[PDB]
Amino acid sequence: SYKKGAASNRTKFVRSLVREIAGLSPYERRLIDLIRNSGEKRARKVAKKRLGSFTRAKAKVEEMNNIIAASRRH
Amino acid sequence: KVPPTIAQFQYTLDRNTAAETFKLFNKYRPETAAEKKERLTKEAAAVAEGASPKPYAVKYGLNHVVALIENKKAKLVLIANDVDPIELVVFLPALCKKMGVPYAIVKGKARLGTLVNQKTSAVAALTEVRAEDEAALAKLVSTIDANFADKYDEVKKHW
Amino acid sequence: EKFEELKLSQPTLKAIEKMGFTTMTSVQARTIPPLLAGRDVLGAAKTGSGKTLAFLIPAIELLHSLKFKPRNGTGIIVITPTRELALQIFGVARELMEFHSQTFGIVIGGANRRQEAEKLMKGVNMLIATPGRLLDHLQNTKGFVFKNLKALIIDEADRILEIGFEDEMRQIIKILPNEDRQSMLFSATQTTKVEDLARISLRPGPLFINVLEQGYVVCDSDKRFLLLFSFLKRNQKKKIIVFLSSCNSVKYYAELLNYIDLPVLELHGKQKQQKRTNTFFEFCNAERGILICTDVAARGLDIPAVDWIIQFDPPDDPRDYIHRVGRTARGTKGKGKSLMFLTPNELGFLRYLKASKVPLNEYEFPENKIANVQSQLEKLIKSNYYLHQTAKDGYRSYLQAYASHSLKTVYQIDKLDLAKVAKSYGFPVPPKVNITI
Amino acid sequence: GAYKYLEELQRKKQSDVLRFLQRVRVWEYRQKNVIHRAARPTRPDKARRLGYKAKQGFVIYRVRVRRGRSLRATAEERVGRRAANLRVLNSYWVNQDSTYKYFEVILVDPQHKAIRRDARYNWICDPVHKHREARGLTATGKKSRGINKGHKFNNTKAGRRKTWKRQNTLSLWRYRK
Amino acid sequence: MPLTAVPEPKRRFVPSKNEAKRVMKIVRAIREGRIIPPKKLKEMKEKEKI
RNA sequence: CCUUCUCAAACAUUCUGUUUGGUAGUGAGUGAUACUCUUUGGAGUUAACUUGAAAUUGCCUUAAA
RNA sequence: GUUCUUUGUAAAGUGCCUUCGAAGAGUCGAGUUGUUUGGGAAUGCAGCUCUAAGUGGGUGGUUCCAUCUAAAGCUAA
RNA sequence: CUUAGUAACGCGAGUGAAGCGGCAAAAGCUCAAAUUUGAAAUCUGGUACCUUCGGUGCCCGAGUUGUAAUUUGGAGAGGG
Repeated sequence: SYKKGAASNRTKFVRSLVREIAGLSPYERRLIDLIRNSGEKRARKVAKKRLGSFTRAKAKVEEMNNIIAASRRH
Repeated sequence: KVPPTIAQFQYTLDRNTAAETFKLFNKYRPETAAEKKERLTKEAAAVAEGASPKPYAVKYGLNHVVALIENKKAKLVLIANDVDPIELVVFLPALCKKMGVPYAIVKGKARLGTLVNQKTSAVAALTEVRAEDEAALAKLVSTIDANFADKYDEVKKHW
Repeated sequence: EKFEELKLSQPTLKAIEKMGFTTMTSVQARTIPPLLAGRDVLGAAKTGSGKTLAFLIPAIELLHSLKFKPRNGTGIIVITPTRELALQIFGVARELMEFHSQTFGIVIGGANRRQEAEKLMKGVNMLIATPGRLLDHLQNTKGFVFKNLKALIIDEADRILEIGFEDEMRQIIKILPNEDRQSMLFSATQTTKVEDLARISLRPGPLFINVLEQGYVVCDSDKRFLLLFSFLKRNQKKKIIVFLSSCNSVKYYAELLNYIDLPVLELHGKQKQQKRTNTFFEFCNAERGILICTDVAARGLDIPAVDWIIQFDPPDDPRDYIHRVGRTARGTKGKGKSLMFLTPNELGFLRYLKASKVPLNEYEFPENKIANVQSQLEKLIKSNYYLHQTAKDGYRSYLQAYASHSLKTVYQIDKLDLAKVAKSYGFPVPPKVNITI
Repeated sequence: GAYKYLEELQRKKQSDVLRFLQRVRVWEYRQKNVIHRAARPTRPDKARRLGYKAKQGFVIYRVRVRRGRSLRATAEERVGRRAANLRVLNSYWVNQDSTYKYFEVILVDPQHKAIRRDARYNWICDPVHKHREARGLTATGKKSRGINKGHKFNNTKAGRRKTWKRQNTLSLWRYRK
Repeated sequence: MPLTAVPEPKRRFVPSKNEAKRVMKIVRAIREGRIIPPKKLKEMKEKEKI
């Protein structure tokens, strides 16, 4: 590899700001509601159905969990 | 209704604070085309027959202002509340808050453009100020903070 | 003996002459011939006793004997516990190779990973790297040509073990080849674990060679520089030596003090060896002045009869700094007072000081009286590009040294206030530093 | 650069802010005609990377097409036919509706002296680039033609018509092989 | 801390070079008898208008 | 949201030397022991230092409409 | 070739040392309904419910490796 | 041209490619993305002249919701 590159933390900062300002999509809202009430076992199925890729569903679930942790723990 | 990010604007500064801010900004009007042209012609004439300090002006370019922010160089930022592509300015208040740079929302982009010899200026920010106005700049920053962050602490809430 | 009595190449001899050292030291005289012969050697030579050049010269001789292109292999690898030691060794190598045509580089923790990877890909025949980043570069960087490791030397194995890189050292030994690799090492002392590490690395039977009040001031991070400047101004006409944790910071401070119209002398590894020796001799024989020096530079360097010893920055070797005062008091006609600057978050060092049980005194200063040159410094930095760049480089070096300090329990980057440090350096806006916080 | 923030924000098209903006802008557009002049694009981040320049000679148009030939290609053809003197450069999606889909199209006026004297953009003035959307030379047109490098487009690498001529032509030389 | 270091260029700490280029261009134009200096324009207009 | 009491003479006229006059202030707080004073109650003087212009009560009409 | 102009602390190229170091979203993709091929992995194209990440993604052969960096455009033979 | 009437499909009738190899010709580049901010330095149009497929001075407007320098990973940029 010669051009894979890294985030440099600028893309990270911009993406975090965009995630905070934009809010949560209705499907994202349902996913977080299921996580906070049902759990991963129920949220991952919905994520896969909405997306169709298991890896993408797992990544979205992890992102939602991180957002919930950053929000409720402050 | 509108989401919390929308309606954050339109909660502008009061009459007195906005008037004071515009009065301060009017002391740093960037030289227009004619003024710069005449200054350059005078300099050329002086050079023809045979050390100034850094000029002070208000930074207003949207890209330029955004570049100034996120580097903590900017001290005051003015944001227009009537930008037709709202997406160009939705992120500015939150970015300024994250960076800690004081910011304010003023009524009308044409008002910002007038103080910078432009038809419409999306934003207007100050980076460096003269020592004489440094105390005035700090006082205006404190007044803006008190009247915006505390008075409108709920601006980011209640849709 | 002298360097002229050895089979040294013409460029190497010219570089040695440029250094200004013509008489071989005892450790050098005892280690250079065996090293040239290729026999593995380990010893307990004290730091700063010239062993660095002692084992660097054989490496350059081997490189000049092989005469392989930079793309061919990686040549020599040097491992040092601390970033400052790596910088000093790289400076010495560059000074020696000025005449030589071979390539050299560094791999320092907290530095630009992409730049180091590019340099390694280009090919480095004399690499000095800390084990922590050396392991990462060996493992997660394609194109590395470490397969051609011809020699390997370890400096200050005891410090490396103490820091906690013993597992890293074992991993490096496992990864690196051992067919044609000649292994050596040097350190101030050697423990049982160090002996085991040497046995693991050193392939053959290695050759063995052997040869006051603790005044401190608690000051804010922002006001430390102003307090030091006031102390220097009011202590003029005396002799003072200031210890720092970065050569770039020392250079920036010396330049700033010179610009503020007060004579000051600098003593850092980045300075030329001839210039370094000339400045040291001038300071020793002047009887009046202020010397700004790095910890590694003065680690083994002679200490003249100086009135003050100021440890402005946290010591690179806490044990050595703690034990120095006992010998320093005896080695000077007038017992030189020891001064140390401690951040309020750095009070943990008081625990180690008490453990030492040496006499201590807490000096105090009034906040009302201070140099009050913050505005002038800020204006000068904002107006002068060279001074701004030097200050930024010094701040970056200081932050990097702080992040790499072994005593993590006492020194932590998180507890530091970046805004106050930047203000002390004269930057209202703290410049970004790639610190793994 | 503010463009990065806008590009990142545009990704979350399902966000509350963008969800509200979609309905507001679609309601505003429905009042106007099918094709109308746009003072400036509503998505500067996409337009700038799509060759848009804030200078005289660049024209941005908004066109409405009924939801289900690709819709983008149909919109480009519709805008080009009305604006014959203009040249279609590219297009992008801006909004959608249950009954209509909205796209913003960028056009360049080759007649303007600014474009003619601009080396970076004077190439469009060549007559070969007349009615690019009609011949499917735009980004959407090329995509609809399946012109790409890879085994995925080997059977349609150079169109679906020249292959018939290639395979149905009996090549004969002066000296038979 | 900011986002990107981006070491500052010398032009920020140095007088503008574009302004110097424009001044030199105006000097060349004046030397070539192409641009009338403002003082010369004022002198000519003072005689004129009467 | 206005700006701040930017010099007057006699001699000498070496083109500036001698003498005189004109200077009534943001507040609060901390603080190093001498001057007198009237006898009592403190009235004026005397080192030094912090401050976001900070602060909780000493018994005439055209900058018109 | 002949020349008149050059202009200014102006521009460009190489090696070394230091500090930084940004890549195209209703887009890929999945689902579904039609078209195309003699194409077995309908690839490709067409309507639409859905719609992602940046040490990431696509294309392949093997429990890892090989190549490239799509969602922008110009170019005579 | 060859691969080749081969792979593949239909497994009948028939349809039917592509890498490699040789030949003809070979030129690579232009944007987006990181601040010129110690000076929108960019450009359309009108006017007076000249050495007119255009050039200069002036004027007006477009542009700061981005026209002027550099760069497309083959990297690239700020300094010595």
